[PDB]
Amino acid sequence: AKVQLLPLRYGLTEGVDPSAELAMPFALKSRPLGLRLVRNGYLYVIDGGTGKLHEYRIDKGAIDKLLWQDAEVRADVRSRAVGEPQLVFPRTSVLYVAYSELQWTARKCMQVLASPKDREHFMQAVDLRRADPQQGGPHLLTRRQAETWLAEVVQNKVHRDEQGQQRFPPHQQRPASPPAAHPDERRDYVWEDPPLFRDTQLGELTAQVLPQYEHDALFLALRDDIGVMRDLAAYQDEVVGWLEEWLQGGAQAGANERDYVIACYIESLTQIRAAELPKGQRGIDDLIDRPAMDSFLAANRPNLARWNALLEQISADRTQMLTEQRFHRAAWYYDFQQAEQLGLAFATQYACLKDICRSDEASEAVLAFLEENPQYDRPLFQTLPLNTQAELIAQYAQLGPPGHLWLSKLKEWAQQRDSLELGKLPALDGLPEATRALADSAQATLNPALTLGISRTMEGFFKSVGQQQAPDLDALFRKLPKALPGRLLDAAVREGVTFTIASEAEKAILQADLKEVLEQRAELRRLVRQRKQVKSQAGHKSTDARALLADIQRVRLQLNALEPRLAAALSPIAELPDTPGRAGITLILPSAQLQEVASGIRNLRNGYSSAAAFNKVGDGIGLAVFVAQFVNMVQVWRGVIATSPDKRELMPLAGSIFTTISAGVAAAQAIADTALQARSVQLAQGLQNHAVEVAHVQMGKLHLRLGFVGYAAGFFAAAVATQTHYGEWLGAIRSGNAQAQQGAALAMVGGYALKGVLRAATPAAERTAWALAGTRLSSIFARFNIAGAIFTALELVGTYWYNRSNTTPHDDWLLSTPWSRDIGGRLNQSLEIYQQRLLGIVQTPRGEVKHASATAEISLALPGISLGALQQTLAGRPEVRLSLAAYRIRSVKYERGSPMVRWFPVTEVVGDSLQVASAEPLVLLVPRLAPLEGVTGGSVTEDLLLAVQIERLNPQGQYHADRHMVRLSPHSEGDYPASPQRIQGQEASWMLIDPRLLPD
Repeated sequence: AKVQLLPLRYGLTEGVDPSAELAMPFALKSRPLGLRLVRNGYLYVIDGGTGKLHEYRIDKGAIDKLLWQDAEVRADVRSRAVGEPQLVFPRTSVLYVAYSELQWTARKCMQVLASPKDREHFMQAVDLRRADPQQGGPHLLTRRQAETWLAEVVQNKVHRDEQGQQRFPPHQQRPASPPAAHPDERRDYVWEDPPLFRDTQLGELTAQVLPQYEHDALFLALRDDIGVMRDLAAYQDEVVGWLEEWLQGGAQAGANERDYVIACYIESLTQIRAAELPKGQRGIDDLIDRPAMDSFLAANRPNLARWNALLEQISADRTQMLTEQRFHRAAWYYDFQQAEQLGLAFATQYACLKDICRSDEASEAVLAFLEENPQYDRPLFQTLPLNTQAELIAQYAQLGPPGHLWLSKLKEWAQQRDSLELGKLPALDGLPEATRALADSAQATLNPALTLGISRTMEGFFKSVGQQQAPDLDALFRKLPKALPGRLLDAAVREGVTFTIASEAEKAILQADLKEVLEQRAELRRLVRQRKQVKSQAGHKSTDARALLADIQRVRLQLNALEPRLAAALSPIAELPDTPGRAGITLILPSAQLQEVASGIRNLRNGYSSAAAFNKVGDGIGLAVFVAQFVNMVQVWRGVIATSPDKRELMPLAGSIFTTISAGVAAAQAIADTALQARSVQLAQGLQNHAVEVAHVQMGKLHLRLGFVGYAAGFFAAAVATQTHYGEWLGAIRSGNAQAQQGAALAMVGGYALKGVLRAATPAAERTAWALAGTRLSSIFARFNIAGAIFTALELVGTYWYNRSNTTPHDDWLLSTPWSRDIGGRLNQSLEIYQQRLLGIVQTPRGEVKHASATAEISLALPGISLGALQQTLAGRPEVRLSLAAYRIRSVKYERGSPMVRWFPVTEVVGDSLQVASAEPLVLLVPRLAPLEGVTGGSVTEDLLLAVQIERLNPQGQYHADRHMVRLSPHSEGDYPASPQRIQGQEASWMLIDPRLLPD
C-alpha cells in the first residue's frame, strides 16, 4: 500500500461544522454534518484496483476486526479476524465504500463483486488520486482538519487563545441555554439510545494509525447514511421525549400541558380581542393572573420554538436521505433469504424511517421520492439486486394497471408477479407473527408518505367533484402511488382478498338503483320545498302538509331499503343484507374474516366504534377495503355524472356517499389501528428479542400516530386539503412560534367514521401528536383531537358575535383554569376534562335573535354540529342524534305574593318546523312561534326554552346525551347562552332530528 485511511462517519454534531472549510455532501440543517467516531458497525470497502471486497467490524469508533478481504462468495456469517484491521490502499485506486450494521450474506458480496452497475450505484466512491496530504480530498481529511473538525475531540476541549485564555470557537459560545430548557436539553448529543458520544482525545485514533503512515494517513468519512438516519431518529424521539415529559410535568399528570394549552388559548383570545380594537383585555386580566401566565409563556415559548425548529430541521435532514436515495442506497444489503436478517432488516428500516414523515415537508419529500421510485415499497426491493431487477422494472410497468379492470384478475396478477418474484423477493408467509409485525411496521414507516400520495390522488378526485367532471378511473388508479398495487398484490395472497369486478349486469343494476336513489332524493327535495311552501302559506296545521309528510315517509322508507343495498354495493364486501347490486369491485374473503369485517363495518356505521373489534383482520384487508371503496366511489360518481343530475343535489348526494365511503375507509383505518395495536406486543417482542444491539430501537413515540396505514387520515386530509388554518395554528402552537401563531390565528379570524376512529385515549394520543408538524398532519388532529377541540373553541370565541355576548360560562372556566389569581378558585381538572368542559361551554347551543327593518330571525347555533354529523350514513345511525325538546314558559306578575311560572311542552312543533340556515359549523333555525293567550285582569309574559338534547355517539357507541337548556326571548335582539339546569319535573317528549327531513 501507499496510504492509510481512518474510519470516521459523518454524524450529527453540536455545532462542530466543517462546512466552512469542506463541501458537505448532503448539508445537514439540524446539526452540522460533522465528523464523529463510527457507530458499532460492519464496514465494507471495494477496491477498484482489484475488485475485491473488504469487510471490517466497528466497535467504539474504530476497526474492531477485519473479517473477509475476499473476491468471492463463501458464507453468510463470518466470525474470524482475517488480518490487519487497518484501511491501507494504493494511492492510485478508486475505492467504493459503504457502512453496514449487519454481516452481508454471500448473495450481497456477489451483488457488488460481480456487477459494477450495482457497486457504483450503492457504495460510496472515493478517488484516492484526488486527495492531497495537505489539503485532503473527496471525503478525505488531513490530520489538522480532523483535529479541527472531529467533534468528539473538539466539542468539550477547552480551546485556547494567543493569551492562554479559553478560546470560544463557534460551537462554543453555545447560546446561554436557558434554565427553562429541559434538563436533558442542557446535555449535548441527547440521542443517547444508548449513549454513544464521549469526550475524546485524538491520541486514541492516532493509536489506530500504523506509525509509518502517521505522516501519510488521512481520515475517511464513510457516508454512514444509516447511522445518521438512526441518530436523527433517536434525536427526534428524544425531542418528543422533551415535549411529552414537559407537557406531562407540573403538579399533576398533564398539568404543564393543561397549563400551556390553556395559556395559548388565552393568548390567542387576547390577541384576537386586541386585533378587534383598531378595526378589552381587562376582561381576561381580571380573571387570569396575566404576569404569571405571560411569564410562563415567555419562558416556555423559546423552548417550543427551539424544539420545533430543531424537529423541522431533523425532518429536512432525514428526508434529504429520502430524495437522494441515501437510505435505500445504504439499506441495500439486507437479504431476506436469512430470516434473522429479514427481521433485522425490517427492524432497521423501522429504526431509520420511524416517524420520518413527521411533517408535511417530510411527507411530501418521501412521497415524491416514492412517486419517482415506487419499487422501493416492495419489501427490501433495494436489495434484489435492484439494478438486475431494472429489467423487471419494465415488467412492473407492464404490471402497471390498465385501470381498475386489472383488479378483476388480481389473483392471476399476484401469481404472475410471484412467478417473477419467487426467490427474488421476501415471501411474507409462514413467518412468525413477530417478524411479519416487523415487516408491516417497516412498510408502515413509509406509509404516511403513501398517506399523502393517496391524499393528493383523492385531491385530484375531489377537484373533479368540485368541477363536476367525471374522473377517468383508469387515470386515477394509475396516478395512485404504484406502491399501492404492490401492496394490494401482497394482500391478495396474504388475506385471500379476491376482488370480483361488477359484471355489466351488476353495473347496470347498480346504475339503475343509483338512478332510483337520485330520482328519489330529487323527489324528496321537491317534497320538502313544497312542504315548506305549504307551511309558509297554510301552516303546520294544514292537511296537505301531512299528505306531503306521508309521501316523504314513503320515499324515506324506500331510501332506507335501497341505501343499505347501495352501502353494501359501496361496501368492500359481498354481504348485502340478502339479486345483489354492485359497482366497481368487491372483496370475496374467507368466511371468518368476511363475517368479522361485516360485523365491524356494521358497528362502525351504527356508531359502535368500540366493540367494532377486528381481531383476525390484517392491514391487507385494510388496503383492499380502501381501494374497493376508492374504485366504487369513482364508479358510483361516474354513474351519477352519467345521470347528470341537479347540481344542488350533487353536493348532498356526494357528501352522503363520501360519508359511507368514509365509514368503510374508517373501517380500513380501524382495521389498521387494531392490527397495529394487536401486533404492537409482537413488535415490541421482536424488537427486544432480535433487533440490533446498536440501538434500543424502541417503538416510536409517534408509532400510534404514524404506523397505522392512514386511509382515514389521508382521506380527511384530502377532503380539507385547502382548509389550512387548522394546521397552521396547531403547527404554530406546536412550534410555540408567537408571531406564527398570531398570523395563523388572525388569518383564521379573517364522527364514528372519522372523529371516533382518529380520536384516542389522550395520554398516548395528544402528548405524542405534539411532535407532528405541517399543515395536513396537524390539521387532521386539529379537526378531531382535544387540542384540536380547543381550536374548534377558538374558531367560535373571539369572533365578533361571540364577543357581543356574555362570556360568563367561559369566564367561570377561565377563573377555574390553572391561571386564576386565587388557587382557591382553581378547579384542577385534567386537560381532558377542561377540554370536555370548554367544548361543552362553547359548543353550547347558543341562541341569537336578530331583527330586520316586521320580521325577526330566531336561531340556535350548535358549534361543531355540522349537518355532515346530523346526516345519516346510507345505512347506519346519525352521529349527532340532535333532539330539540321545546318548552314554552309562562309567567304572570302580582302586586303581592311571588309571581307564577309554568312550563308547557311544544316539542312536536319545533321538530315539525325548524330549518337549517348554515350547514357548518354554527347555525340552526326555528320559527317565530305564536304567543299564548293572556289572562283576565292582568298581563302575561312569555319566554321560550329549547331543551336541546345534543347527543353524540361516543367511542362506546352509547347515547351520551347532554341536556342543555337554552332559554330565549321572542322579541328582543339578544344572544342567549346556556348551562345545565334542574328541569321542571316530568320531561316533555324529545323529538329526534333527521336532517333529510329538514329544508336546506
